[PDB]
Amino acid sequence: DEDLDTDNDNIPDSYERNGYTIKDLIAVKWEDSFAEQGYKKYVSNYLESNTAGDPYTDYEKASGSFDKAIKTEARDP
Amino acid sequence: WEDSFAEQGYKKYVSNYLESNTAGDPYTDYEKASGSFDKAIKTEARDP
Amino acid sequence: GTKNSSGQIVTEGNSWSDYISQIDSISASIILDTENESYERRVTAKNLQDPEDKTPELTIGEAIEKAFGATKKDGLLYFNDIPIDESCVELIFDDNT
Repeated sequence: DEDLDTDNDNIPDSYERNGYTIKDLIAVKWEDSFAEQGYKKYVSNYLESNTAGDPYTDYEKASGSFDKAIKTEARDP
Repeated sequence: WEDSFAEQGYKKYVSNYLESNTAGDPYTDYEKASGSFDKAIKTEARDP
Repeated sequence: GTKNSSGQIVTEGNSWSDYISQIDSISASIILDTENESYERRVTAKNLQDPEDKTPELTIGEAIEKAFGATKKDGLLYFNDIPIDESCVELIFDDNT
């Protein structure tokens, strides 16, 4: 179930469908018992990598290990 | 180090194992003992 | 300065400027002022907002113990046989802190 054409390192179904969550540096399906945990939901694209035109791509931007001076509301893609 | 080496003219050197550049020189230990590294170095700077 | 595999170090193109801002996004700034000297350190913190991060955290007494090389002597803290307690010094906060 990994038919992502662009090689942006994620579930293409979780790209197109309901969402996902970066957790433990890995891509898990969005459970609806995650808001009380403090996690959020992100929605992205599969047909291209840099879905916001940032110089950082999707897996670089969700898992915040890319620049620690970035304000945290700029973490969702 | 044999103790019959002083009369031969050789000396004894003592060094370190947990790091390489044991004096902070730009030359390391095997480069500094066997003097094949810079021939303008004064010979008392050969021991590490 | 940074040493490569070649055994020497190289200091070229390694700016300290693009390591400024990152540190000042994550750290708390603690300064000490004695009678002749002064020391400014940055100690790393732990965000409580987002739950994915795992940074080990401590308290301000343990922070001053860890930042400076501070010896715990009999409950007190000592820095070069100078006592630093919660009562034997003078603390200064800015208004937000």
